[PDB]
Amino acid sequence: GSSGSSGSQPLLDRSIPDFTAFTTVDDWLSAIKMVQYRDSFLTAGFTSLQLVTQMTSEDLLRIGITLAGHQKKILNSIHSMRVQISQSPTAMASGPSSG
Repeated sequence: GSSGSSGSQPLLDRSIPDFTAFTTVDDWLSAIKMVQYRDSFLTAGFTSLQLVTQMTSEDLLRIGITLAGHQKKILNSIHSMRVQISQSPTAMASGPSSG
């Protein structure tokens, strides 16, 4: 038939959510519509976002999350999380002996 016409390309997200408005996995996931994986992280051992901030796409496939379309959202959040919360700056630096 003659339906399904779009006169515009897929733009990006200009509006950014509040990364500094979380506290727990159940809450965080619920803020990204990914609450469905609230048990995947819980049982996996990741009860605090502080532990998820140091995770990766691999960890998602380890707990069960194997949806490329879903991981795109999680990682997109985790990356911004570690940056905002959890102060984990560079470690391996400076001279071999200083103090």
